[PDB]
Amino acid sequence: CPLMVKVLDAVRGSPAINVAMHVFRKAADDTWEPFASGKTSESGELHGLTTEEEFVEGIYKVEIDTKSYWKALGISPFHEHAEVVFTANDSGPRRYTIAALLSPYSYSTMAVVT
Amino acid sequence: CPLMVKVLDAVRGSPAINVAMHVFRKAADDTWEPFASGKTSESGELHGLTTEEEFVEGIYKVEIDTKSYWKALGISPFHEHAEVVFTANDSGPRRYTIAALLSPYSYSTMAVVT
Amino acid sequence: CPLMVKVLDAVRGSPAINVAMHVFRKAADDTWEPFASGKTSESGELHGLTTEEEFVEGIYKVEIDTKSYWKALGISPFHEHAEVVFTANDSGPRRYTIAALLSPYSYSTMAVVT
Amino acid sequence: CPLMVKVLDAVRGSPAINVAMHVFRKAADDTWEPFASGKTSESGELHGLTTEEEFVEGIYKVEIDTKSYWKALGISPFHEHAEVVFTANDSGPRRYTIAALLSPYSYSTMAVVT
Repeated sequence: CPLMVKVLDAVRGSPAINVAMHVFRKAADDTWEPFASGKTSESGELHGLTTEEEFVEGIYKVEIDTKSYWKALGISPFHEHAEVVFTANDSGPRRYTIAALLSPYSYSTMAVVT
Repeated sequence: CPLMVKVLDAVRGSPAINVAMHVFRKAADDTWEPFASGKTSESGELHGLTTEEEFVEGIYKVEIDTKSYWKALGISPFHEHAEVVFTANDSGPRRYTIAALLSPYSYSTMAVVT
Repeated sequence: CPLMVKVLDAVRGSPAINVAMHVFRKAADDTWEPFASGKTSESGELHGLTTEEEFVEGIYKVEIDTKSYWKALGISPFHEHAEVVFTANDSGPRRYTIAALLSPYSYSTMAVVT
Repeated sequence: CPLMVKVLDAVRGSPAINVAMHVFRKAADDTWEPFASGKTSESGELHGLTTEEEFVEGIYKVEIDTKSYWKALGISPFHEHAEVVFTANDSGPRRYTIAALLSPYSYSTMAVVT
């Protein structure tokens, strides 16, 4: 699994469940093309977005819909979404774990590359 | 000054100086329109981006060029840039401070609204 | 002002006001000695803790009472308090800003040394 | 496994390997008693610190020796260590994951409680 996302809720001390995820890849024309999407599981994780074969060199954007997550909890948050944009596999295939820690007015994102 | 930005370097324990920034407004069209830009000062800050008359309700994107900043220091960073996307509402508070804390493989961003 | 503290609330997007703080110095003995204390201001800040003459090289601990702060808001927090332990060296820079970003189940702390 | 620690390096985008960990429990006399210790694995994790039976109600402190970690990489960091102090199991047994994200002048800590 070359691309995995983990999302945590810092208000509740728990995984962030059912958070929607959309991944885009920058295309030849320099526009964002849809690449994969999904929802986090009860452990706050999303896997199975892609395969090594399809996950070629390129610039990827992971958009996490944090706004809907907080609104469903009764909270009106600051950000519309959290975005993570990065170049992948430009020196050969790698495995990427993207983690996000959410609070209503702040978020942190971390990448582990192996 | 309704919108201020502050950027800190968690590797050297200092303000992040000379970091380029671009601010966009979501165009009725849903296209991003250039709105303001600048480079952070010796104190890691950028203000005077807009005025209260021009800063109307809407969706705004703040794009911080973190990749050029790490490259200047000789460090290979993970992210292409850091983006902060938010709604400005006249309803709530009037002053927005966007802060960003940078590491090569992680960033944290926080909003103070007062 | 060689030592300043700043505390922010990531849940409400505001300074953390009236938060108690205690500063300790490691005693030749390795016992913590009271050194200074105060409550954060309406801007989430605490300064005037010490003077340059009294702030000599040593190991210092800053203890922030985050549990009382969340309890005041009606939120059950995870941590008993947040602690920041560091060496002050005259060698390097002279001014220390300790910042803390609080959530009920997470905190982040950063030092700017200038 | 009721108590697990995960440590990540935000400079290198990797688990933090071989980081020393000490856990203490506050004793009747209100002093810190040694409870368990260990080093993180190649995945940046530490498990097997304790059992449900031994992990009774109480106030625990997890001390992570971040200073030795950064010094071994050639970096002189700000903090002496990272400390996480919390009450555990006061409403029945729970499972605790303590995560820490490290940079030389900043760290973040998060708890997931299940």
